[PDB]
Amino acid sequence: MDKAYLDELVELHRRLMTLRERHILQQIVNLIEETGHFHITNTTFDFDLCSLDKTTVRKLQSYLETSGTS
Amino acid sequence: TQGGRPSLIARIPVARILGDPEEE
Repeated sequence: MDKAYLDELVELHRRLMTLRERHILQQIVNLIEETGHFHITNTTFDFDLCSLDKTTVRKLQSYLETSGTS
Repeated sequence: TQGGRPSLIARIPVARILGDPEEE
């Protein structure tokens, strides 16, 4: 087994594809730029999910959970 | 023979995040 990783990535992005918060989206974009791993088009911006690093994926999970002080 | 290994990629037009495609 090993698809586990990819499984999460898919489930994560899937859940986000349902979100409606644009602000949170902006923050994520920065996360992708931080890992300096992505592909920006001269007329568009796209990035692979299976290309990001553990750090990014981790930050994304925390973003959705946004569970800080309670 | 007939496996599966699709690439999960997401496209987000900068015109959405940046909000500056070709002005007006």
